[PDB]
Amino acid sequence: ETEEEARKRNWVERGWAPWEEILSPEADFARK
Amino acid sequence: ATATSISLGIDDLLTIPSKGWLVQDAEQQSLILEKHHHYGNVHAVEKL
Repeated sequence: ETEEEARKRNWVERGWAPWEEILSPEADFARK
Repeated sequence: ATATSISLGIDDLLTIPSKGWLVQDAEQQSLILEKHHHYGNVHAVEKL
């Protein structure tokens, strides 16, 4: 479904959680 | 072509002098990039 229940599915069932990543400045530049 | 004569030995295959540095430097950038590729700095296509 849309990204309000499909996102809900990942949390309640598959244990998803947006844990923060500590990116190095060399890896920070790659994503941005 | 006889009186002068020509032949092929092992030291007549004269590699250019600067190959010692260029290949060494080429290996360094391949070592660094393949080391950062495991850090997530670059993706697979960039390494390829």
